[PDB]
Amino acid sequence: NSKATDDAVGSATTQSLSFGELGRLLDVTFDDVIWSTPDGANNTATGNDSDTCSTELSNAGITDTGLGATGFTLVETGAATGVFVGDFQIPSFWCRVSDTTTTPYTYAGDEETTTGLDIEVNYVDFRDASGEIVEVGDSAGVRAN
Amino acid sequence: SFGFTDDGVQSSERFANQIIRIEAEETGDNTSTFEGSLEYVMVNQINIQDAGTFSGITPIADDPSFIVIEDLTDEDAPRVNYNDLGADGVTTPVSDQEEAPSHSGVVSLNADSYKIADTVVITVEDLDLNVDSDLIDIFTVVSD
Repeated sequence: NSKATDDAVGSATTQSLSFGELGRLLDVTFDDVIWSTPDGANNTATGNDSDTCSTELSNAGITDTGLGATGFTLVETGAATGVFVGDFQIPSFWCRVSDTTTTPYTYAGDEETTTGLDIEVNYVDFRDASGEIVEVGDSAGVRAN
Repeated sequence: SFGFTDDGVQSSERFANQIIRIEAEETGDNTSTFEGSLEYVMVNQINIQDAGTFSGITPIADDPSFIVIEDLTDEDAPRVNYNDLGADGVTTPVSDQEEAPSHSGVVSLNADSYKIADTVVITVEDLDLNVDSDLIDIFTVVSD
């Protein structure tokens, strides 16, 4: 909770540089916002009622509070294949990040459904075809019936 | 618990409460395939009155058996549930069901006319009367 690379695939060791944050390799977002667990010191907002977003999720039986809590890892398929695969399961509710400019993040006071929001993954290539830093991504839609 | 109440004619009046656990066996040393069997005994007017038939089932085994009080199809078909830890790390059960129908019995007589001291042969084609797959099933006449 004391580092800018929280709930993302990368390293706790990090530095602030021009291109962005050096310890970040991959992360997952709902509605272009980091999917993170409501933990730390800035999770005291209760929203409309007197219940904080963290206990608000717990009452719904949700354990997949963020990407770090699903046990998501990138695993190489072979010893020298060069292809990495991870997986996880879409939750019914999630807690939005109000402000990303503070460490730890500040979380909203009310849980929100994931239905009708896009899901995205972002990968940062430290070395592209020329040996320069670039970020690439993919998107998809969460639906309901 | 097993039995019926009143006539036992209405479905709401027949009951059977039981749980069955399958202790399946690994096929090989490093084969993750686990093998088991099920079998059920459909109740008839004779065995329903005897406590022997209900105590005869094996509730915990590699090859359990269970009692069927009536036709079980559609939503009531017997189903086996297996709680599972998936490759995505979330616990998601897997299940299968199979219907256990009942059969309409027919009874026939081999000839249309007999004469004195002729052999008369009676056959009953009811699949529900088979209660064991290993043994020949026999029904006998009452002298009381």
